[PDB]
Parts: sequence; structure tokens; C-alpha cells
Amino acid sequence: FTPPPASLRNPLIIPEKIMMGPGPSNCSKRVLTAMTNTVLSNFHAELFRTMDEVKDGLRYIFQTENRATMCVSGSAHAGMEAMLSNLLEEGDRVLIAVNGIWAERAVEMSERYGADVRTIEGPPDRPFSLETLARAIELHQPKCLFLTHGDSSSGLLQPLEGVGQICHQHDCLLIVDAVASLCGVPFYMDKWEIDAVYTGAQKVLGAPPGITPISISPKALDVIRNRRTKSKVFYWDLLLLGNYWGCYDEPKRYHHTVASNLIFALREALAQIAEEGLENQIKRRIECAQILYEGLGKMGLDIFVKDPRHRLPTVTGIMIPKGVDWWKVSQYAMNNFSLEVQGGLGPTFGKAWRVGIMGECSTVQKIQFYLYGFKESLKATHPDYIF
Amino acid sequence: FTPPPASLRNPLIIPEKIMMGPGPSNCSKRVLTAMTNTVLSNFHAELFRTMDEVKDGLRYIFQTENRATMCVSGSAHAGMEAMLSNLLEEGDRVLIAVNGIWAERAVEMSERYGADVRTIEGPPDRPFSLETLARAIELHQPKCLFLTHGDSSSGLLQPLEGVGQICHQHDCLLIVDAVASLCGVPFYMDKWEIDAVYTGAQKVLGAPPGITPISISPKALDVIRNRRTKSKVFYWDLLLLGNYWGCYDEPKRYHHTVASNLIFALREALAQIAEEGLENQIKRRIECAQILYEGLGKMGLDIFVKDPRHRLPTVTGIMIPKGVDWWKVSQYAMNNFSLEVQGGLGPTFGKAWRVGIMGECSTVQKIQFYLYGFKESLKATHPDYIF
Ligand SMILES: *Cc1c(COP(=O)(O)O)cnc(C)c1O
Ligand SMILES: *Cc1c(COP(=O)(O)O)cnc(C)c1O
Ligand SMILES: Nc1ccccc1C(=O)CCC(=O)O
Ligand SMILES: Nc1ccccc1C(=O)CCC(=O)O
Repeated sequence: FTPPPASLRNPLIIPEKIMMGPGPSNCSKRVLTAMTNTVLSNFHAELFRTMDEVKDGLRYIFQTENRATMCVSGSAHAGMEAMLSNLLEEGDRVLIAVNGIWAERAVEMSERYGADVRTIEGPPDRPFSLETLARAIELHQPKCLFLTHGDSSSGLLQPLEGVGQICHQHDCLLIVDAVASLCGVPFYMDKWEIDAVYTGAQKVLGAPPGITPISISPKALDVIRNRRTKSKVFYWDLLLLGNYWGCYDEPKRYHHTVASNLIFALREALAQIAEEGLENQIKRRIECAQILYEGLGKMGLDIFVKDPRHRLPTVTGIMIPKGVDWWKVSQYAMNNFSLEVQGGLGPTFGKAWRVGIMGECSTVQKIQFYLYGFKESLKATHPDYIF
Repeated sequence: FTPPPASLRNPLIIPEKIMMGPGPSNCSKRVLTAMTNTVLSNFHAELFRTMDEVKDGLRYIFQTENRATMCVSGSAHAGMEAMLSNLLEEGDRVLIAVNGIWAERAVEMSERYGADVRTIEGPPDRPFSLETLARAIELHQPKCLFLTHGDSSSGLLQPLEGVGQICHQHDCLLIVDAVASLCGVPFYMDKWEIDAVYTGAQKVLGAPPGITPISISPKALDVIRNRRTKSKVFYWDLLLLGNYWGCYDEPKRYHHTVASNLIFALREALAQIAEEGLENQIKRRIECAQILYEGLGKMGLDIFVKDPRHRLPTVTGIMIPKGVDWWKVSQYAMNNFSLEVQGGLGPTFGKAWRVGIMGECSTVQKIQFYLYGFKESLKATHPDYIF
């Protein structure tokens, strides 16, 4: 036996940080400690009980009644992978509206799954219009439309009202990525006639990463039932996964081992948002964004999505002013305040920082602190910047 | 906003259990509390530091020097998915030796990935001989051979010495599933000339489920670099994943958010097995299995793998005696001793219970307790059984 590594001899030390990037967010002490519960057998009654509480929690936050509501055992990417491998067969047409990094990933996945990918470009800072989409649908007769709802690479919030209805008219499924919007802005899976949605644990909910709530409509469920070939990935085949999640009128069968610890944590995160109520949580985040916009204005700082009406409240791009080294600000923030001041991604790469109003930092005091430590970080770091 | 569900208003209560099924196992308190550390950003220095300690710990337990050692973000199935999607292109020939449920799952996955699947059948209670495998390889000229090492559905341990060498002669990769064997029996990834291996967190290691250590050889890594088409699943594309895990001479790029909390837990589980040392851990499990076998004999009870030389120490099938209701015994064990007495799977389904010697229950006292509460459960539940 070639010797054990020395690096494992020190204890593990992870410092506390104020996670105000657009992910992952701070989880409440209650959510974090729920993770320390006993890992359960796939068929223990108490896991099933907890899994049911989660499905309820998910129906509340997605605002759906979908029986096929469950979690994929993976990060939000795996919700994306799941929607695409379940809903498309080789040669199917999928329409992706691309104006952010996520829609590009979707493009990358659909290609791999052997779908015939149709895209429309858009400015990273301006939503696609109802008509733009409608036109693209008629034009391509797709099986699915994929839309990013809240785009954490830009700060862009894509309106959704009416979009599904159009898709339905052209026999198309609406798939929406709500990873960065859910619990940050109104969302109505059912009213907005949306067929397949996913969020992420570690964004607005303030749950730990590695598990991804999803939901599909009876309509979508049926498209899967009627595939001519098995979907490509067994691990997130939704007939099989849905089965173990008790979404169908079938006895549950072992599929794969779920991450009990992550499921406990997610349950508590949903319990938190239930006790306070969706509406208040969304309100709280809107108000925090307002305070954020004011404080940024007052520093003569620019926001990537210029037009306020288009802004996702939970992620804001702050434009690096002309003279400034963005990374130097962040190091200062981290070292002096333990403040997470996140760089850019895709559209915002090298052009803005990104601030998240998520999880435990969605409070007035938390936004103030951010403003304070951000400013102090800029000031100490670029002494010639003018406010 | 349609009302919050009532189920979420009670506190979460998860009882302590003695988890002596063949998974998941009991995690030490240290491992469990590591999960309560701060969720880190994908680019925090301290996540990368931890990720490296993990890779070192993996090389130790796998006994490899592979640079391409990392984790998939999903349960062990996802490691299986990963090997198969990365190493196979449409039409490639894969040889799977099938004699347990896991090899069946590998069949299911390979079919979905559009491989041309070749199998050989074997009795669930007897390993595949070197000659049987060698003959099958010549016959089928496969690209990959898949073997289950330790089968948790039977308790069968498949010898591996010599297998890789044969595959190499015929230009074939050796893929091994070590989910149930690693840290329970000697395992030498490099000496045994194996090209791709995975284990699971929640089996022998005593780590929480949801993250899957894997390793690939330079030989396998190269097969992936030379594919004519992108692998079907972006999420566990190993060139991409390995990049983020800093397995290659490339700057790290964002791939997906990994599960910091599960990674913290795994790090501590590897630290634990490092401090005690492989050899000692394996010895402790062999002794425990011995005590198990004796006590089971003393009760007149039969083991599914009849020949002791073929047994996997970490999972033992206990045959249900003629008169007996297996589930009634299990309920009694749980209700009266908080003792997990798991039923069957695949080959053992309805035929046997399954006991695991894994994680925090790999001690002599724990085995004795199991024997005690098992016997008392049988006795109280089937008063006419004879010892
Ligand atoms: C227990 C076990 C598994 C289970 O996979 P999960 O996805 O973790 O449930 C897979 N392979 C083997 C050999 C096992 O023993
Ligand atoms: C943050 C985010 C992701 C990230 O996915 P992970 O796999 O959780 O890293 C995906 N989609 C959207 C819209 C996001 O905001
Ligand atoms: N917990 C479980 C509950 C039901 C079915 C399976 C499991 C497993 O953990 C799979 C590993 C095995 O049983 O061999
Ligand atoms: N922490 C990160 C660091 C780098 C890139 C991505 C992340 C993410 O958390 C998820 C995507 C995002 O919102 O940026």
C-alpha cells in the first residue's frame, strides 16, 4: 500500500463568508444542520415522508399541481440535461432563444442528444419579445421551446406570460429554466401554461447544491411516455425517477440512491419559504434590489441591464468602470469583509461584477453591508476613482 | 399565491438508525458535521484546496497515480453513466459480464447510449473465471469490458488479477465497478491494469450519498480525447469535468456547481481512512465478516454465496428460512433495536436479507449487536423457528 497523503492530516477549515454573488447563497443554520441527520435507506418510511413534503413544497414554489414534480440528483445543469434527454429524440427540432450563457449550454446539450437545434439570437440585455418568439415558432415548428427565465449571467428577467399559449397552438412544449428567478419574482407554472421547469437549490432558496427540483406537465409527461426510443440517460429518465418519487400510480422501485442529506436540507429550505410565504419573500427581494439600485446610482455606477423594467431582482451586473481592475476589488472585499463580490460570466465576462440577493442575504441590512464593503473595496483599491 | 402546504409546518425529525444494510452506511459524526460548513463558490481557493485533498485521498484508496482522478456529481449510477458515455460511441462493442443487478444496469445504460452490447451470463453466486472472460473477449473484440467487482446484490466478490492484462492484449479497456468493495478488500487499480473505476460515498467509506469518486487511466483518457463525436452528456463529460478538477494541464473553467458540502464530507471520510490506513481497515472488515459467518452458522442460517472463497466481506446474503416472512423480521428489528435489516435485490430479491459491514458499523461490537437483534427479531417474530 503506497503511503497516505499528508494533505489529509490537517483538520478541515472552512471560513464563514458573506455569499452575495449570484450563487451559491448562504443557507440558514437550520438548513445546514438538517444535513447532519442520519443518511437513510432508499425505502425508509421517513425518507418517503420527507420526499413528499418536498414535492408539496415544490408545488408551492413552482405554483403547479403537476403530479410529476420531483428532484434530479445533480446540480441545475442536470435539470437541464434531464429536460432535454427526456423530451427530445434524435432529429427532433428544438428552438432555443440564445442571449445568455445558459441557453448556450442548452444548445450544447441538445446537440449532443442529437436534436436538430434551431436558435434565435438576442441582445444579452434585452428580452425576447412575444412576437419575436411567436415568429420563430411558426418558422421552425419545434417540439420544444427553451427559455431562460432569470439569467444570472446578465441580470435579465425574461417575461413569460402568453409564451406557453403560443407554443401550445403550434404543438410545442415550453421548457423554462427558473434557476435564478424562483422565489425572487412571481412565477406561475400552470397559469403561464409552462410544461417543464427546473430551479436550483443554491440560488434563491438558500439550500445546498447537488439536487435540482423539477416539474413537468401532464402534456410533457405524455410526450415522454410516447417516445419511440428509450431516452439516452437512465439516471434521469423521468419515468423511472418519477416512479421512485411516487409521482405515478405505480409501486416505487429502486432507481438510484438519493442524497438524503441534501433532501433534508431542501425540505427545510422549502419550510422556511413556506412559513414566511412566497409573496413576502418576493417583496423582500424587490425592496432589497431597490436599495441596491439607489446605492449603486449614488456611487456613479452602471448596471448591465440599463432598463429597470427588464431587471431580474436577484442578480445585478455592476459595470467595471473605465480605470478599474475588477479582481483587485473582489480580493479586497473577501480579505477585509469576507464579502463575496463575484466576477462576470458569459455576456458579463470581464465587463461587470455580479451581485446576488439570495438565501440568507436577502435582507436590508445585508444589502447595506454589501454597498458599504463594496465601496470601501473600490476606494481602498482604486484611490483615484470619483463618486 | 395558492396556499403553503401544511406538511411543512412540523419540524423535521430523523431518528438515529443502525445502518447495517449494504448501504447507505452510518457516517461518523465528524463526516456528518463537515457538511455544515459554508457552501463555497466554484472558484474559492478553499474549495480547490479541498478538492485536491480529495484527489489525493482517491489515489490512496484506488491505489493509482492517475491524474484523471475526480468525482462525478451524482450517485454511483452516475459514475456508471459517466464511464459508459465517455468511453463509448454509437456502434462500439461493449462486453458486459452479467450476473448481478449492476451489470444489468450497465446493459441498460449502454443500450441507451447506442452501443452494441455483448453479454455473457453467469450464476449469481459464482464469479466469472479468467478463461471464461478471455474467451468472451476474443469472441467479441470489445472496446470495453465491464465488471462488477463486489456485488451488493449477492455478496459475490469477483477476482480481477490478470483481467486487465488480457483486455490490453486485445485492445480493450477494463471498466470496474468498485462501489461495494473498495476499503473492504484489497484493490490495486494500477497493478491490476484497470482503466476506469468508480466507487460510492455511502457504501464502505461512510460518506453521505450524491457524489461519486472515479478514476481513469492515461489509456482511457486518450480514448476519450480521440472520439469522433462529442459524448452524449455534457454534465459528466470527463474532459470538461476533469478540467475543473484540475486533472489536466489546462486552466480550470466553470463546468457545473459541485456539491461543496458533499465534498467536505468525502474529504473527512477519506481523512478517516487515511489515519487508520487501508490495510487495517480491510483487516477489520475481514474479521467482522468472520464473526458474522460464525454467528450465522450458529443460528443454522445459510449464506447466498455458499463458497466462502467467493464472498465479499462487506455484503452478505442471509437466506430466508423456509417458514419465514423476511419483512416481519425487519420491522421488528427497526422497531425494537433501530436495526436496519435490509431485504434482497436482483438475484437475492425475496430469497435473502442483506447485511453490510460498512462505514461506522465495521466494528466487532456492531456485528455482535446485529447478530443479537437479528436473532431476537427472528425469535420474537417466528416463535417456531429452530436454532
Ligand atoms: C450499492 C451499489 C450501487 C448503487 O448506486 P447508487 O446510485 O449509489 O444507488 C451501484 N453499484 C454497486 C456495485 C453497488 O454496490
Ligand atoms: C446559476 C444558474 C445555473 C447553474 O447551474 P449549476 O449546475 O447549479 O451550477 C444554471 N441555470 C441558471 C439560469 C442559473 O442561474
Ligand atoms: N437503500 C436501498 C433501498 C432499496 C434498494 C436499494 C438500496 C441500495 O442502497 C442499493 C444497494 C443495495 O441495496 O445493494
Ligand atoms: N460560483 C460560481 C463561480 C464561477 C462560475 C459560476 C458560479 C456559480 O455559482 C453558478 C453560475 C453563476 O451564477 O455564476
